[PDB]
Amino acid sequence: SYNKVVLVGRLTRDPETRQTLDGNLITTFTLAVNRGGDDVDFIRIVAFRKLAELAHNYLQKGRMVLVDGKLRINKWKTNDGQPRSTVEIWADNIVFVDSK
Amino acid sequence: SYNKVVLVGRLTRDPETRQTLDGNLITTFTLAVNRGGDDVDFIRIVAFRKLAELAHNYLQKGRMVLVDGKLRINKWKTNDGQPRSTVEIWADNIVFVDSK
Amino acid sequence: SYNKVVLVGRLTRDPETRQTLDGNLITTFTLAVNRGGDDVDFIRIVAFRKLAELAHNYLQKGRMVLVDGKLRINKWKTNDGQPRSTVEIWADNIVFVDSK
Amino acid sequence: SYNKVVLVGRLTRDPETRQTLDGNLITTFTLAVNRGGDDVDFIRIVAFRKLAELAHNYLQKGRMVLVDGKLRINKWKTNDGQPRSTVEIWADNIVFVDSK
Repeated sequence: SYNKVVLVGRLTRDPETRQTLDGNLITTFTLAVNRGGDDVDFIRIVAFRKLAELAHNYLQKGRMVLVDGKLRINKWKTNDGQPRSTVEIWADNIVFVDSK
Repeated sequence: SYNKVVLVGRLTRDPETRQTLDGNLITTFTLAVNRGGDDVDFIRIVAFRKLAELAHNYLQKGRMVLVDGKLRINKWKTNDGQPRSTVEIWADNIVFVDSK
Repeated sequence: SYNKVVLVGRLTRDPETRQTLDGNLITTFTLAVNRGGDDVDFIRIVAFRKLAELAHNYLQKGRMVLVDGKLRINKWKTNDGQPRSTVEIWADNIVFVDSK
Repeated sequence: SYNKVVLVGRLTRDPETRQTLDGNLITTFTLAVNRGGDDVDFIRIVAFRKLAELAHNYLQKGRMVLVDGKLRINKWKTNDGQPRSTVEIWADNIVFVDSK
């Protein structure tokens, strides 16, 4: 199989960084990706290990950035059995495209 | 902004083709994309116009195929207000990789 | 087959736009793409029709830009028969990533 | 900067594997990538370390394969000063798309 996603958009918020209790670092943030048009997809990005550290250190709300990684579909069933699932890019790389 | 997805996986089912009542053709199907490992993401693909016709004509359950397109997050609120959303690739191209 | 290239780098020069004598517009320019490190690949980009008009109108030396397109290997033999060939990306899209 | 290439085509020959005298493994091979049409680009692929071992072990002339990596422009001047350069994809991944 093969799975590759490339995105350029703006962070909607500061990245949120936590250490899940196994001792690994996770950073998430959300990219506003216009369809250009007024329509927008807001896509959750997830960074791990060193790439999480980087995102924490250098990304802020409003920053334009390139992310490549893989599409991951996070599935779960409710108590009642109704299916819910979340979409995430697991970042392989984060590239700055402006200066600040 | 920029939005590009490349996938290779197998159709889990025959593609479903309907003409939404505006007179446009839509074909959907679902790609099993392993993470290779036993874990798998099942990703809905959506084709439109000529690419819908192609998918209808030449794709069948189990076929390996490459799709490129764009990640689209289909959002909606329930009667009760609880947020639900669906993930879809709007295909730009479909490429055969085997013979059959 | 499948052929897709994504690049982000800076124009080394203003784009050069000519109408080849068949009545089609061609714009070329060269992207400095670091390997980041001090090493750099300088890659010729070629735009056609409306995308040539765009490149002409909005790109200038030093501008950061994203290009996707296809790798094309332009081959030729000299008078003496020695093989020469050139590499080019035929752009499908050009995306601004900064403001100016 | 950012540099990503995705290709699907057939090997024109068996891969050639040598250990350059520094103790690293290099495998090369050439992908026939149609433009589909009768026109074709033949693109040199270069694999290193474990990915070189893989290419050696599992790729053969005529095999369909997906490669992602980065465009590298290998430059050199002749004794006489005339510029020559070669194009290569440095593979990040090699993915089988058929069974054999």
